[PDB]
Amino acid sequence: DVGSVIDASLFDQLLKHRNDPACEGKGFYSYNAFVTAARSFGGFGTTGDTNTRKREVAAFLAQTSHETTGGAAGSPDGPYAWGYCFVTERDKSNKYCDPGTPCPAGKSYYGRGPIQLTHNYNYAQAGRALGVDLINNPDLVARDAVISFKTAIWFWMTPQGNKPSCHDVITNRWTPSAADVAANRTPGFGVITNIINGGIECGRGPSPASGDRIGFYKRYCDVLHLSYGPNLNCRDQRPFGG
Repeated sequence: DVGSVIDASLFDQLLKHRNDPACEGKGFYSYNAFVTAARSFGGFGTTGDTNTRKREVAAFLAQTSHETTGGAAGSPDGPYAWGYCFVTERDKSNKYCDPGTPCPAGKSYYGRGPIQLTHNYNYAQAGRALGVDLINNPDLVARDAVISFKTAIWFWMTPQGNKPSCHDVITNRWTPSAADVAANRTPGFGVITNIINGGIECGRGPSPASGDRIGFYKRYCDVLHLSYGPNLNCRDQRPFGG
């Protein structure tokens, strides 16, 4: 059980401003919803020694905190105490319907949830894996908290083509290929950022978005009493297309 790694108090300590009236959630991102969703995925937060399990939870929460951050320089308790502030993308004018997948009348596929799931084809994939109709009910990702967390954890646990799962990277189960070694994709937090949004954030030098993900990771590691580990950035990694 992932609940043995992170209890309700730690969860609240890490995500201390999620329920702020200045945040969108207003009680959406609950600990109960998190642990309920986590139980659906064997291996999540229960793989390896205790520190690896804690590290998986810290890395997952760091990446997702960045995707939903309401933090800034000067925010109370700093920028890294404002994860999980938002549920939906601010701009809701873009439907994000790609031509090959259905796009039902009156449905939009803008970012929703911890991993800010976007595009009709991604909703279709997540939907099929979770056994829920997300193409016709994309709003569930912003209304059903258990499904919301499930979409994020599903993404975290899922390998795709040349990309390993974030889960395998953080638990040292991923063995980079010669192509990865050549692209400087060394196992660590940076590779996870690369899997999530490397096309924009990696291989072009410093990225403030990448720096925000790292800031959350460091704070979470400090609270969970974990050392940071190597390869936190991806400044020199070629985005997944190696």
